[PDB]
Amino acid sequence: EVQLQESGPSLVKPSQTLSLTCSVTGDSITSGYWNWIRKFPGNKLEYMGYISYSGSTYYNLSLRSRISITRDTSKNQYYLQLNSVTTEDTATYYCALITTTTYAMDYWGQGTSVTVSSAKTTPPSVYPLAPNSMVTLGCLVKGYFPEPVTVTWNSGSLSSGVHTFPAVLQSDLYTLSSSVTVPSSTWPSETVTCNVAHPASSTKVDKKIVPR
Amino acid sequence: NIVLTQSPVSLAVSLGQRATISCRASESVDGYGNSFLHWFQQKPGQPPKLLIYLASNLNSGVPARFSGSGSRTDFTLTIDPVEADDAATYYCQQNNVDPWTFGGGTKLEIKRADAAPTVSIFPPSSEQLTSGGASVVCFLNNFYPKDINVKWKIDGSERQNGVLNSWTDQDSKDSTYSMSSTLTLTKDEYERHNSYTCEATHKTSTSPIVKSFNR
Amino acid sequence: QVQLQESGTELVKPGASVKLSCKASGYTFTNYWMHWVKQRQGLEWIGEINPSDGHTNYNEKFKSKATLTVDKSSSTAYMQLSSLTSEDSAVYYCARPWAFGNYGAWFAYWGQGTLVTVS
Amino acid sequence: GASDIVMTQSPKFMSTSVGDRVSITCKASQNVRTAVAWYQQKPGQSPKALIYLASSRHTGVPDRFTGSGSGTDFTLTISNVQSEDLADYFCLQHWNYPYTFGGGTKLE
Repeated sequence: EVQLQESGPSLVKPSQTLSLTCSVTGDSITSGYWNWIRKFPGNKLEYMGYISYSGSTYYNLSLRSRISITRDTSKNQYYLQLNSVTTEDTATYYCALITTTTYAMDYWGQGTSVTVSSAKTTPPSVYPLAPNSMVTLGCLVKGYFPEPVTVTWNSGSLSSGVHTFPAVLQSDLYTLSSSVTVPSSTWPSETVTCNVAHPASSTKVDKKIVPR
Repeated sequence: NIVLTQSPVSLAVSLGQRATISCRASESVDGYGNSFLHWFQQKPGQPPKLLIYLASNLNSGVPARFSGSGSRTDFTLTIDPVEADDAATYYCQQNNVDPWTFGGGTKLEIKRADAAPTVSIFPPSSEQLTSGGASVVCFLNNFYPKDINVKWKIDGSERQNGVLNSWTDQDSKDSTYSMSSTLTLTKDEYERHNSYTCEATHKTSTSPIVKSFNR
Repeated sequence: QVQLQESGTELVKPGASVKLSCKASGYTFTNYWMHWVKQRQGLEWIGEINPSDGHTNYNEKFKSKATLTVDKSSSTAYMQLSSLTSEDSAVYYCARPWAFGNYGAWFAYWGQGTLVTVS
Repeated sequence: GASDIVMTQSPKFMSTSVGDRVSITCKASQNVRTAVAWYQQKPGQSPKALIYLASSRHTGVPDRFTGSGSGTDFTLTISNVQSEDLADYFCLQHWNYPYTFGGGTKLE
């Protein structure tokens, strides 16, 4: 049961070097082919390259002179370096494995968002949204940078009936909202809280939704 | 360089019925007895997941509802029957020839029954107000089809600037869509008006669906 | 290290046949195809074999001259050269592709070569 | 066969002084995209890969060796030529069967 996990900065200045790490657990990187892939904000996927079990590398033609992939077999980690990044390198970066069972990228990390910008990290303000068989409540997460932000309700206990909307960028600040619908029997009888995290600013907020 | 072209770029298929999507390669992806052409499903907020490898092999644990065929430069992914959970974008990928590439993706929509948006409007919170800002929020939730328009009115008059909108992808459970619209004003502007209104126009309704509150 | 160890120098009478070998180590033998190459002054690709299933693909120029086989248990590839003439005097190499697929087909690891002299 | 790809390699041989930069070209008779590798071969030794996929350097090869090109025109450039570089050089295409080599260049 191999597991891959990307880590590294979420925000990088233009012209600087982007560096990411993939930490592998379960399987040794001395087997298979260890890949980096990215997905642009417009959703297109681009294959970047690999380092093989033997240490050989394959760099995709369009990145061939800007990229380096290295590894550390003792730590079971491998690494991406992308040089002289521009705003066009903003993307979600994935590490994935190819085994010779399928010759296909068969196991994938959850991906890490990297933003290339000179804009500054800014924490969000979180506002409760409060007002029939069902009642809909919400949270407004406003004015943060960069992506991403995570929102849960009741620490994830409240799952169904949740909509968290894609963030909208305005003046280099993002704004996102999330709605949750619950039986009117349960609110405000039982508390409803949104939990908002923004790793880039080390922000974690809990906002209890209170009747007006 | 080799290019993978997927078609259609999007399609809507009824629950229980067949999706057929195509991938054409500009150069042959066959080599050494294999077609190095693989198919992936990518749901929002998730990484791609391998469905079919080497053109026609079911990846371990994947439903046999998914099947792949083809060779050389012409490939097909078939999904039959389509289920709600299949709302996703589908990608082909080749690794026979440098440069390795992905197709541009095919978005599969589930064609379900029409459903009117549930609209809810929310005044600015005292938290934001005490800080000098005023955002009025409107949720237009669980509708189908995805086409929808929102209009804001303040004291009966349409307001256009200060509005930001966001749309979800299709829900994996009920096959609906949702939209969020925020009208942001200054506290001072917000306090000199009484009626705040958000209106949805949608195929399911001959009149706009309106929610309001007076300050 | 990947290593391909080929058999020793051969002296072959005209019209006779010879079978060369290439013992592979330092990688999983059956996960890679094997190529063979002839050098008299330039190089010519003879053909390739998949050790996993024995499938072969030949350069048409050598279809009537070379026969490739493998012994999976011993991680050894073989090339039989038939009915030799002086034109077959050459150094023959075995070589392993870098990786899979066509992009990976380039010959990354070579044997030391085997001299064959017809006389 | 008439459809076999021909790799036309030039020059046939050359001489230079230590420290100099030299270039070897290969012209493919058909579009082979980037599926071209370059090899070095010393007398009595097997070929050793220098460059693969037209422009990537094989493990351990010094950056004095550079490859460029795509389609039909490919170049191997050797900068700061050293005594160790006196040898034969060959290109290989692996775009389509049969795989074929350039005729070679002797650097002496």
